Amino acid sequence: GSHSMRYFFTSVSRPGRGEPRFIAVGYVDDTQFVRFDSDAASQRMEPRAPWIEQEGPEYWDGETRKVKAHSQTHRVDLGTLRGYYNQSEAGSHTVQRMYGCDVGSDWRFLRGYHQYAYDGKDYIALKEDLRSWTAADMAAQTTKHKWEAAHVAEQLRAYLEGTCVEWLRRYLENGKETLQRTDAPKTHMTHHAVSDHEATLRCWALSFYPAEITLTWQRDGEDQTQDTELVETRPAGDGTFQKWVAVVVPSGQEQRYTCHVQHEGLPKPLTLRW
Amino acid sequence: IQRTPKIQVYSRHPAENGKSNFLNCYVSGFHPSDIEVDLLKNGERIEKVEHSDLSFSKDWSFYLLYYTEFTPTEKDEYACRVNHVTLSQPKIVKWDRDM
Amino acid sequence: NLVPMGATV
Repeated sequence: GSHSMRYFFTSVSRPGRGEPRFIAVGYVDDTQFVRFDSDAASQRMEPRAPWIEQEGPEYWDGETRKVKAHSQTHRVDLGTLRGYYNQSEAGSHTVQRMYGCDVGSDWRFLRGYHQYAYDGKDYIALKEDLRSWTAADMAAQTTKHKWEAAHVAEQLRAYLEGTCVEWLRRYLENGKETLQRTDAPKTHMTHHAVSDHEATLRCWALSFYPAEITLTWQRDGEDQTQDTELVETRPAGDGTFQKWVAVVVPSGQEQRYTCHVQHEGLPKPLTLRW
Repeated sequence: IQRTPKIQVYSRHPAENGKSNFLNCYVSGFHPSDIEVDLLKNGERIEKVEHSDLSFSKDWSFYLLYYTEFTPTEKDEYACRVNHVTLSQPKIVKWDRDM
Repeated sequence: NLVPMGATV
């Protein structure tokens, strides 16, 4: 732990003809395990991790049924939202939804979440206690009233606290060889001279999993954030992640600077010097 | 809302001349989702390029990884070219291996 | 394992 299961759904309307383009992806932690793409020929939920291929045809039948139903919910939503916001049929609009559950190291439920956006802006989301809704504007307040009367939060809370967690546990066990393995960052430092008086030190972390990591610089043992650049953590494409952090230093003073790396896969925090 | 993509171009594994590898263009932070991404070898479009399934961050911004198998050589230059509604002109980011 | 949605906005 900790661990999580999350599903992400995107529907984009197609003015002029036919249904929205719908893409659904499921993750356990930072590992995608299933996907559905309305533009794909199979029209089935497809495996994306070898451990989910253990599941039988009944699982796949069921997930395909549910995800296609999800797609129709978004299709109807796009039309409704166009009405709420008094928009024309001319433009493409998007709905996004994400939900999922987090468990701690003991694999017990920690938190659940369910959030919805229209055209990239908050629309409605379950509150932290999974018992009520946060509606961003009057259109979403109309939806909140509807979902209150239909007891949607109660259904979702039951799922998030029960089924979501139970299935996360199942996946963690079935996929133990990779899901429960941590890959510590492989680190090194590079050096470049911009001019006679200024150098850049870059501290690299490669090949790590999960994606959560902290990379920081110190100067003479004290936190250094000025004259640093930290790139967004990025996927390697083989399941692992990469990140780097750089600092600009006076040439000849490189020895004052140290990079510090924290990650789940490192029992002791790590230090690099030039 | 319209949010401009961030772009990083980099290799899957440590880049060594003569060794099979993957060139990545990771585009993130953008909205809406429609985006054009090309990987270029010596300024020319690479044909065999695959990409991840569209997903998004907590702030609702989209991200995608585009990737292609390549074998780095000493003279070949690589880049990613991205167009999006938020960009008046395509944005090109060169692969810098010495980073 | 997906939740049944079905509640439209």
